[PDB]
Amino acid sequence: YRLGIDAGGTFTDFILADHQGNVQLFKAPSTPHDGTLAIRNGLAQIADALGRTPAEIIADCDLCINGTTVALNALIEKTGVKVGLLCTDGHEDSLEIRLGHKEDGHRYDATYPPAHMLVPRHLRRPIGGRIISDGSEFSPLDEAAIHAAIDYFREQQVQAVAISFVWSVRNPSHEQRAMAMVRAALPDVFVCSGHEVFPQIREYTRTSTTVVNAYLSPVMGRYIERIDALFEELGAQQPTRYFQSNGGLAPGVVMRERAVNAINSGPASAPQAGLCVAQPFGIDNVITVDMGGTSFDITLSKGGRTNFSKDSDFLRYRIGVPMIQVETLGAGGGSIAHLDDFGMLQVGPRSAGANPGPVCYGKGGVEPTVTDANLALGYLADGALLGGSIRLNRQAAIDAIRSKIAEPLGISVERAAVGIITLVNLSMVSGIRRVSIERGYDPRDFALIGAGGAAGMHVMRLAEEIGSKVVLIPKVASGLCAFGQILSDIRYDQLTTLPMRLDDEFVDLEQLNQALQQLRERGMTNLRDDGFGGDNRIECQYSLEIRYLGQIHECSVELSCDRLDRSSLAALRESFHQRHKALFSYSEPNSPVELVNLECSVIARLQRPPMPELATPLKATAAIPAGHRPMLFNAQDDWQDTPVYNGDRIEVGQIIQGPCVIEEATTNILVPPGWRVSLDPSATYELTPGH
Amino acid sequence: NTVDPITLAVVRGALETAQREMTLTLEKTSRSSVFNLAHDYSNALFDHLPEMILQGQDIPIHLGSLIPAMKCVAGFFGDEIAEGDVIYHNDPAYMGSHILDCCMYKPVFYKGELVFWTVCKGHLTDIGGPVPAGYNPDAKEIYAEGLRIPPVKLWAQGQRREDVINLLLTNMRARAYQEGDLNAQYGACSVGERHLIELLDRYGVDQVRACITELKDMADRHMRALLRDVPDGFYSGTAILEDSGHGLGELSITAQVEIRGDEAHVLIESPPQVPYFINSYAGNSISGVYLGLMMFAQVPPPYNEGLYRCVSVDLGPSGTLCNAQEPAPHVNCTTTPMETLADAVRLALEQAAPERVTASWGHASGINIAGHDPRNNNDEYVTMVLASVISGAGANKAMDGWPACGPLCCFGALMSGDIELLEYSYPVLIHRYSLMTDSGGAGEFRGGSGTRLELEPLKHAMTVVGFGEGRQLPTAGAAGAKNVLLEPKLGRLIHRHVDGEEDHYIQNTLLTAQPGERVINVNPGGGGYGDPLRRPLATVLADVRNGLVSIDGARLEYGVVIDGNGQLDEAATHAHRAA
Ligand SMILES: [Zn+2]
Repeated sequence: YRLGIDAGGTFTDFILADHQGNVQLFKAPSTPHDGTLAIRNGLAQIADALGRTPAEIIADCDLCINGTTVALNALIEKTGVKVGLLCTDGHEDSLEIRLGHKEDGHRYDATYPPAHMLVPRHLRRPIGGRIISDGSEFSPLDEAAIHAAIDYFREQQVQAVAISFVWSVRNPSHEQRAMAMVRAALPDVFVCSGHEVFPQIREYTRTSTTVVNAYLSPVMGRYIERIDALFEELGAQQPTRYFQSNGGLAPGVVMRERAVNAINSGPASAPQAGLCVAQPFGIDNVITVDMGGTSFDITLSKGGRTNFSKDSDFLRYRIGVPMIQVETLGAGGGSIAHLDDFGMLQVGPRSAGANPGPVCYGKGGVEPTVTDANLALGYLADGALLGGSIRLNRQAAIDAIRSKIAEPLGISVERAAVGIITLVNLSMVSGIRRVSIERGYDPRDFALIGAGGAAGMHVMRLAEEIGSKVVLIPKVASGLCAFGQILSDIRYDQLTTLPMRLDDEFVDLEQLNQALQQLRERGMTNLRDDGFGGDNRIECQYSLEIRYLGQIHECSVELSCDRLDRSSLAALRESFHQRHKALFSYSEPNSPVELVNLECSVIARLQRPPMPELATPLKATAAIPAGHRPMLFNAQDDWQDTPVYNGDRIEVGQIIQGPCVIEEATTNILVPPGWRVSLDPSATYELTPGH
Repeated sequence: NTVDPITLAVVRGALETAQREMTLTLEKTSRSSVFNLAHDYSNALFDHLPEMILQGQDIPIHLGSLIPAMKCVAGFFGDEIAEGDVIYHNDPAYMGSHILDCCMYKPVFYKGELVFWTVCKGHLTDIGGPVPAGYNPDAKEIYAEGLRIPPVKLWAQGQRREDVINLLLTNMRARAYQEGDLNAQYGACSVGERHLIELLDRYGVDQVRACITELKDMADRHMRALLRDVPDGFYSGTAILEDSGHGLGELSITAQVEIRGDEAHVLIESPPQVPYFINSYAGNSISGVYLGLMMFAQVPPPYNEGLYRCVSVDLGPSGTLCNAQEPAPHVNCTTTPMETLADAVRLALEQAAPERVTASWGHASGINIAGHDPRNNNDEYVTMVLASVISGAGANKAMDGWPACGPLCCFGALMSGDIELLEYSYPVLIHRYSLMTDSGGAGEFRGGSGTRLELEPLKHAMTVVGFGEGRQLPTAGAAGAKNVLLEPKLGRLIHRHVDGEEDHYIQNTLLTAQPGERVINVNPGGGGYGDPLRRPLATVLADVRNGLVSIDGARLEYGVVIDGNGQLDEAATHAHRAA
């Protein structure tokens, strides 16, 4: 009864399941320029499982969940909507200011050419009105400028209008009159507004979000027209659903269309998937590390609110809309063994990929790769990673590691082979830190969950440096990006702002409670028009974001009971204090005065999904130790004959022997010495230091 | 030679991790992001003996100011420090920033040996001058500027030296801000110590310090290898400053660079020191010259002392603008003298390297330090860093120059305050923070345009600038940049609710503003590159229509004349291009 679409840009992941809970996986790579290939070229193959009509059988799916980030591609292709900007006089070009400088450190250069504009000052129309920090209209809305700018927008063939005014988050009448003027000019023109996209503080971020939403939203509009037509013409009973970066399925069939909450969502289900993999094991806080030869994607679920994020900056454009905070750092399996002309072995900056390939692939591969060092260590033998022409060459990797890394560095072939990999694993550790320490505390409490491709070659090593006790490997390699979107329920993030001091002054209980319950009503209306689960229990968890006086950046606070007063007000500050403490130092509290923003996310827990599960006859696991391979793990330095197991015939998990490699027809798992692993009925390998 | 390369990279990368950790501790708590001077800090790791092993140099105002910082701090306390102590100072004795930048020093002990120092700086709100800015134009008996702090312990073997911390708390207009920010400095220095101790535990001093000596050597050889590829000889640069000392004109910084293959020696030759806070001292001038070097070689990499092992500097005799001793008892400007100093040194280094000639930036020209009694019944004070954020990234062979760059004395890592961030935090109306027309460069590639900050007080506000170089702008570009007709900065006050127009040469007295009156200051933009008659025709047309260059501009700067017409008049285009 469920289909999931994960367009990953290399192949296309097609996830199909029914009451069996069987994770049935198809592939159908689509041209970067149109995605209708995935639907119509995948459904023909799902007819091939039972022998049922592909036009008929989509009707049996209660959910078609499509996660796609073509809006990200639109930001990339320099392709979009010619956007008009309605802005406040005197601050008309703040978008181009970008707060001074923020650019040295993430992408870098000598001659950084950042910030290709989305509004070119041809569409930077100021409006003379102005208000201030409390909602007082210092100067009224300049309707003349608006009318003239509308005529001008007609002149320049504008296609979408973004509006962002000063201080409208507490007095939005100016933006509202402007948006009314545009929509009431009766143009066939989609209009965005600051208070209706991201009504919070820091105007630059609000304006950037509004302009990007103006740039992309109607593209998603046309996409939903085409795809709703495809699925409703193919026989779907229910409204189609689309996977967001909030973890839920809003778009297309709701009262709110906004691409900014669809930008680079894709595999942001990764933590939702991690918990759907780990919960039968009783792991509360987990980190998924999904990777391929392309990059590394790291994320937590809970603890510090790594669950969500701050004002993110996508590629050069500042998008504020709440999203799950993940870290994508560098090139993974098919990355180059970079060795600069400065004496530094900085392996890992640039991906060789499959096109020149690793030296293993012979398609033009010169530089050694993580795949090349992996083979040099004896982790791959005949070829067990991807579904195509693999063409496994081996010694070229050993000699290339020698002459390109080992020979010039004054290190042996074996050392360079292990070291390339050491540095990659440490990069993964750093990525883990960006979300684990910077948002919380010691990862020792969490389980890693590897999945996909090259992750199995570095998770264990990475876990060994991270300190994870438990490593989880779904036996169905594509299971993570599948589960986390298929088990996606309805999720509405509703936010607002409320500058109010909690200390140095008596909190206005009625006002704080009013804002909180009004956000609750907003969530209630969101579900009212999306579809409220029938006598289905839903939850609103509150978040208040506060700071000490004079600081800029806040910290999040959880709120459990649905209304708040003094006997729980003081504890509120406690929630803050330790929180600030945990991020910065061991004793902060003197005046935790300022509160800034308020948020409630309503969750409608609607999923009733099937899951696969096993059963067991006996204790044998007799015929798995499939031969031996000369393998070097950095801890031996003698290349012991380390065993190789066939992961596809392993009987229900029996305790595994020490150091080994588990190869499946699909992927490859390392087990460094000291670890003990079994295959739990839930189609997950549990790896734990039982030795 | 017994340095394992894998473990070498591991050590350097672990250090990079700890540096980010500390920098973030300050970045989100220190208030030196949009309220204290923005990103006016750099945290750094120094050795058992006082040598810097890694600086994540994010802002270059702390480029050469830290190298001979540990010299006198660590050398005046020979043996008599212990685990748990911290030394604290800001004074320019033989080191140091402008005294509003103060910093904390913690040495790391390991089973009885001293292994390395952790240094945590940050720009503070006030230091205790008669002027709330700390930037005080009245430099009589130079002690007028503020509180100077020599090496004093503020922690000792794990405890607060409350006796003295309260001496330093007073003589400063902020109290709780100062207190919390020192708390954040201690926090950052503590995590900097914790990670590095974990490093010593995993490796042992015998490995960590071996790899560190190797990294110093790597920096040394890297800089020397670069120097091998520029011609030997004697080169010089000379650039001036005139809007100084009540606007009195003064002679230049003469930066002679003498390059013999692997090494370069730098002489400075500045005019005599002044009764103005723009005097410079040792660490200040050293950062200035190092910035002269870095502006054309490379911005990105990680930094340590090794880089400057082949760069010897000589500022000239004491008592001059570039090298003062006690005879000019104070300095708040690592901005005024240093800009001209850096220009001169870069001009020398580019005279040797025509390959990498770039155009000058705007210096930032533009401070406005403001605040007073708010609607909140307290003291609210800030530097309007916004007033001085953006000029333009000069202009290169292949760049128009970004008008989103910081200090303009400097690489550009500075970050402006956002409007709403400021109107809640401050009792003002930020009336305009817009971008200028015909304020940038003129060349085949023009510079970026700067800011127009127009500010209006809501109840009461004071305005402090004092900063120099706003009319005679030696921002001239790459030998062919024209600058035919351009606007510089004016410190302008419209007062009495009538069209006041008290135009101040940027060295402003302490001004004040009444509700409705407006203070305006603008940021002069960067230079130009080459001849502007060669700037692409469609590009010049777009630039004029973009609303950054006027037609009146275009006709005379670029030889691309527009009319109350559609495109450009085929013949009017070329008629004006005789020269
Ligand atoms: Zn400073």
